[PDB]
Amino acid sequence: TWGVSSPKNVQGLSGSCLLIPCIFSYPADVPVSNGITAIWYYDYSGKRQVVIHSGDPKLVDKRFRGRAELMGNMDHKVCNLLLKDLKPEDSGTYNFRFEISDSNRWLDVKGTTVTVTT
Repeated sequence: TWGVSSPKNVQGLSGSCLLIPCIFSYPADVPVSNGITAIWYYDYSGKRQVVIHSGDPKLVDKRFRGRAELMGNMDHKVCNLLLKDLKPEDSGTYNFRFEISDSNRWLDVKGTTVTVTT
């Protein structure tokens, strides 16, 4: 079935790095050929900057370029997000989204709340 699962909360020591575990699933009858596009958003209902973008990393917002990384493997439906050099300002909500076909795309409504302390 369709869905994205990741912890409701994750802590992180400023300056260091944190890992947001994440997995996703979609129907088994959905065809796959051009792969699955992986995307991580930050503050979707606000600034909504692109944190990670498998299809075009050039699309990642300037603030996140170089400080994010997708540790997950798409063929295993793993979307583990790695945040390096954490910053207090990076505190907020991260929502994962993946794509396959024009209508077979999906953005997780839940999201993960990252808190970065000092």
